[PDB]
Amino acid sequence: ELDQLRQEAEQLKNQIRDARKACADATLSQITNNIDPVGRIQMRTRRTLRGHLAKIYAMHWGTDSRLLVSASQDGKLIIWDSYTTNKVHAIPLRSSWVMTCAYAPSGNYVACGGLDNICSIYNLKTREGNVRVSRELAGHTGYLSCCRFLDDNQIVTSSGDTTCALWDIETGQQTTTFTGHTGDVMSLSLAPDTRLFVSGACDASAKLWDVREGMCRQTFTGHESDINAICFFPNGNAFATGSDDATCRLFDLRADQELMTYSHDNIICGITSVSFSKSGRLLLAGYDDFNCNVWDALKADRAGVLAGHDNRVSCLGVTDDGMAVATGSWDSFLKIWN
Amino acid sequence: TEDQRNEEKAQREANKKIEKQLQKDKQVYRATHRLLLLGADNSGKSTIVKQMRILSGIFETKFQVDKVNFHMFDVGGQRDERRKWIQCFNDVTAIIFVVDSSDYNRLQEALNLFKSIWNNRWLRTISVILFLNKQDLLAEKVLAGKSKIEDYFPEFARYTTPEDATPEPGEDPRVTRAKYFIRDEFLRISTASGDGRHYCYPHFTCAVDTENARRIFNDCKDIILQMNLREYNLV
Amino acid sequence: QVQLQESGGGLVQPGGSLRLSCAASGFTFSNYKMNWVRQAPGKGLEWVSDISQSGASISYTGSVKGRFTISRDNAKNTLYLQMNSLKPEDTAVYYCARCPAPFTRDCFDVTSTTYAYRGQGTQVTV
Amino acid sequence: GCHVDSRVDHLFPPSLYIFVIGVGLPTNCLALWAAYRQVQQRNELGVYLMNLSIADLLYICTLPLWVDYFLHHDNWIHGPGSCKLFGFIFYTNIYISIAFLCCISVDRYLAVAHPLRFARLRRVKTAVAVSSVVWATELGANSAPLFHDELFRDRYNHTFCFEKFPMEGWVAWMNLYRVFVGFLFPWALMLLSYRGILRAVRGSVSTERQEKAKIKRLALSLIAIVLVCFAPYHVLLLSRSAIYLGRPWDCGFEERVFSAYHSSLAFTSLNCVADPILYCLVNEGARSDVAKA
Amino acid sequence: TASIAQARKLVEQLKMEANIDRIKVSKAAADLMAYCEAHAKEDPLLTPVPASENPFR
Repeated sequence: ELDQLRQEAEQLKNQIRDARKACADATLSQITNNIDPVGRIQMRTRRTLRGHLAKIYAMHWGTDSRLLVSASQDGKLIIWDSYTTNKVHAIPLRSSWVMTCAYAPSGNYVACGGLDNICSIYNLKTREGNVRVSRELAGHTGYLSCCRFLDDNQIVTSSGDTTCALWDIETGQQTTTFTGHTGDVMSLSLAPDTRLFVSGACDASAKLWDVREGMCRQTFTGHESDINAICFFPNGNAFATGSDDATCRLFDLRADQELMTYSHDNIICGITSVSFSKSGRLLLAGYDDFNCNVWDALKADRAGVLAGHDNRVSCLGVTDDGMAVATGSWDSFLKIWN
Repeated sequence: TEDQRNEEKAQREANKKIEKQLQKDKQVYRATHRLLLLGADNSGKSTIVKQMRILSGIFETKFQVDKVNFHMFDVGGQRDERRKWIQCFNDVTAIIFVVDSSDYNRLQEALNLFKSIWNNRWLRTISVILFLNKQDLLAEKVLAGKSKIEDYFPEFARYTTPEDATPEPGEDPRVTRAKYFIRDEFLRISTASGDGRHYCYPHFTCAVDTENARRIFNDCKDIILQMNLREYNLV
Repeated sequence: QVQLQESGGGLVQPGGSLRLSCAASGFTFSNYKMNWVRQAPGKGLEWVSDISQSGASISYTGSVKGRFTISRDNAKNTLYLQMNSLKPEDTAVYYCARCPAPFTRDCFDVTSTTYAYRGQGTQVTV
Repeated sequence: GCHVDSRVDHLFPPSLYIFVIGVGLPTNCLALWAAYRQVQQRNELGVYLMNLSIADLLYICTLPLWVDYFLHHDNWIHGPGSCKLFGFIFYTNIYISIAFLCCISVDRYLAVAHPLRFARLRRVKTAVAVSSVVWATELGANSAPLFHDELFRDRYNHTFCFEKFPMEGWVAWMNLYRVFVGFLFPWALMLLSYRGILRAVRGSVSTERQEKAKIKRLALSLIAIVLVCFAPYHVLLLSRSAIYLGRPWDCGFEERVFSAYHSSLAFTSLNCVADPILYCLVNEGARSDVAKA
Repeated sequence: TASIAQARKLVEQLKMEANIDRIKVSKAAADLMAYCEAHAKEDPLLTPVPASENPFR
């Protein structure tokens, strides 16, 4: 019966391929062929933040466009003030192999995690006046790749054991678990309404999940190597993916098909971080050749280059009002561009 | 305005306190050496770690030689795939690679792992300290027969022992021949690439060796010496 | 979608010959190093041979050093394994394996319990 | 007594000083810039190098007036305070340069011979403290003619500025001190430091033969060029002072050695050109650094 | 049998994703372009801003 199951799977894959071929009416380039080019985009460094001792692995903006969180492999978590470059807090971590960090929308809690397979939560508004550990979430069998906040009481986690999870912070238990990937999940991004979320794995695939029911609705393919960056379009009906084959792609959700690809001949190194802008017209992506590129999503022609970092770029971030772009690289420096 | 300055003064004093603490932390952080331990299940990498220790998933070890502190890590709470979490250890002083020499059918896997580590994009500037374990088992294997290394490697029949060898006081020539043949196999691929950016240090060890800490100390001293030669324009 | 499909196989006797062909689809064929692996009953996966992007560098294991031959064809995106003088230690499932990253001289995971880019395999018996 | 020459040494020193001012200046500026970026890296060595350039810079800025001392070639029209300042700088800057070279040698020794020790002596703060101490000590020690005015009268100043044919009193003993403390001892420290560095390098197992040979050539050049450029002046000084203390009435000796003395004094001003090239330009990494500049 | 169960689950999931309603690419592309042009005025990174309002002077 196993051979029959394989034949049935192949036949249904053929039917799916025929359906996706039927859906593809016209190319994105043909529709976006007359719009004005963005032009030359030259940003300059406005603030340089120093104080970290080792390479920076992740960062996140607060929901005020003023406060920032940075994580480095030296084992420290620094909360800055971008306007005056004043360090607001410094937190020593128990484990120095930290791979992600997050900022709660309310602004009272901060989460972190890494190779220890544990998500740690710290409280910022303690009545005493000191940051302290509030709750540790455990249950993952692999390293944490990303973590995002839904409310003050719920969190979403993606691990290297090909699984994602939803946690209720108050009781510290898993409510739902999402499975189905073959390789390690590298990143995730929450929807604007916090009802769906997408995740890309090291099997050259991406999957869309519904938070409440806990099921996989759509899976997208097209890359030929590991996907190591993902985000969400401001509209909430598309997303962008970067892989190790040195090319970016844009995927939709109601068409269930790839839309656009960004590539160049001189680019051999892959992408590490991808972030959008407020309007949805600019795509910022950092590479391993020590700089970042600013692509125009609609035209798929490079419009800007950000240079100045002396090592591999690891993290990108954009404010909620689109007034600053923060880049963190392996040279222990955070740079703000406007 | 009064509130503005009344808050800026507090912000400045807090920043000064944090900066002082950060400098104090940097002083300690800059004087500690980090090492990453790699090997296979058959290889007794833990037992040497236990020996130096006596002398969450991630095993941690701290030891001290000549008032210099060394920190060793062991990642074992993950899956077989390791092409993503190994990029974290790119600023490590040196990688301690443990190899099983007694088993022949597992030697090709160790050679392939060593070759993959050698040619990595993010591991081209990190030296590797090679520990060939299980010398007694290899000696018992070759001496008693019933197992021919020629079957696994047909280049063992046209191999002659190099002259610049230092056999132990009491030892059969065949044992020395095979033992140095394994090291020659591992060192053949270590010299094809690498423009003097890293070097492989080979050593022979057993299950009762109590001298690995000094070996690592000397190798780290040589690595730091090379880095200082490059840094101080002495080349 | 990445696809690597084996072919060939059959029943032979000690001292026979049979060529194995792997077809590929879904990626550029010349940027990736390729390997041959086999899995025989009672043990785990093992490595056999590898070939580079162009066709110059070639490596075997000792147990098959003087017997088998590898080849690759970029025009037809095919991987060939010539196999002769068989001995009762070759019955296994044969997977052709891709290197995860392009334009690199090394890659880590080719022989793992679960690997993304592999083939179903073919069974050959002596 | 005898009538020795006074103004017959006016052929080589002017052209030689013209060569030094033409060449050693821009290279010193580039070396200063390179050292500044090196200390921007948080590297102590650049600090020392930086100071060295400044010292040499001063000497070069003092050079042109002395070429007027061989244009008017008499009467020193400019003034006495001109001597008390510029002659001080002219006969002092070489010892500052030697001290900074010795500091560089010791710092290099501390980083190759003992790579995991003395972590408190290899910071910018200690470098700044040591450099300030060196500057202050040298100035205070050599400021003898600046303070008072009677002591300076033992250096002529009636005409031809800083010279003395009938040397008498204390100038001979200052010359002995300047030849046995200002030249040999720092040179001995330099030689010992590089001997240690070469011994450490020869024991390295990860260094190929070519690099070791190149290191040996560079070290030998560094230890030999200083001696070649400084030896004759000091040897003439010591010989003159010694046999003068033998027979003060004997005046023929000063007749035999006057031209050799001023030629050697012309020759000694080549370390100011030697140092920037051999400490910045030669090394390929630092040349790529200059390209980055 | 475990592989049989895995194949069964894969097949169920595959028919689950084989029935999702879909629309043509032109509609999605047009909607995305219209959204991009709609919010163009409020993006400082795309449209420069006066130096008085920018907080990073």
